[PDB]
Amino acid sequence: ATALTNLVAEPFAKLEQDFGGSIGVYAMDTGSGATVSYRAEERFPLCSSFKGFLAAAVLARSQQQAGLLDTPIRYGKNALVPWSPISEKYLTTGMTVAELSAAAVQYSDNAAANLLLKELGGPAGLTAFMRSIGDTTFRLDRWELELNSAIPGDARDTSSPRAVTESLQKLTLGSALAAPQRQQFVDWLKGNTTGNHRIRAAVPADWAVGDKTGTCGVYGTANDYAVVWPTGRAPIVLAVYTRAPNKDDKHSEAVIAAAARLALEGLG
Ligand SMILES: *C(=O)N1C[C@H](NOS(=O)(=O)O)CC[C@H]1C(=O)NNC(=O)[C@@H]1CCCNC1
Repeated sequence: ATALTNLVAEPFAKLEQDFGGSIGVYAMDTGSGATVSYRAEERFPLCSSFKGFLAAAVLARSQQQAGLLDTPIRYGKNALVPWSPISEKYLTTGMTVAELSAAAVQYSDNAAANLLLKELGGPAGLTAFMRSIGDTTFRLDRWELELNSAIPGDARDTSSPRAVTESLQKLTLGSALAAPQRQQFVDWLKGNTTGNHRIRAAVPADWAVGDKTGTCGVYGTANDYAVVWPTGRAPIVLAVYTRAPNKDDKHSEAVIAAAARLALEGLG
């Protein structure tokens, strides 16, 4: 007999009831192949969460272009947009691709993301990268900060929890990247600073987590995806995305953490 997915799903529906919006979740146990899935194929805005995949695309490019990560990007004052706390410190010198990648992932730096997008051929180049690993759902169409509009019914700048989880697994645990690049992606995710109240809040403190968050600031739209390494166990990959119908519907980090907890608890 197969899983009773109605029973797996029920607590997400109650959670999203109180939240006033939609919650989408996919979780993969790479030990058993067990999954938990709730609106897992619906589209949600990526917001800043595309930046993890951007860092992976940079790493892929570095496989073809020796020393790419070492390359300085010396930018002007018009690179600087709000929520760029690292790239704003280094206007007088520039930053390396590696530093920009770390800042995009770990501080969600907007200008760093835009600079790296430019290096990879814009939103379309990142999307092409995702298509190269078999992700047909992911799309990045716009730049920072327009990509955060999160307009209900707009497919631009969205993915699904399932596609995000599958692509994250391929890139962090699978061999989609060479081993050095894969470990670098994992290390960047593990050093994220913005995720303490989201998936990480649902995970025992002695288990390593890498994650990337997103918060569009409108339409109750926010998210997190992660790899979790339980001690002496196969890792778990999961994604939690939210959205809501009114522009002034609040996002909730507590709802993300609660959903993560329901997904992690429900595996296998
Ligand atoms: C990403 O979604 N970002 C970047 C930054 N860090 O948040 S997170 O760590 O990724 O969650 C701040 C949130 C956000 C972002 O760029 N905010 N700005 C905006 O989205 C504009 C203002 C608010 C309305 N949308 C446009």
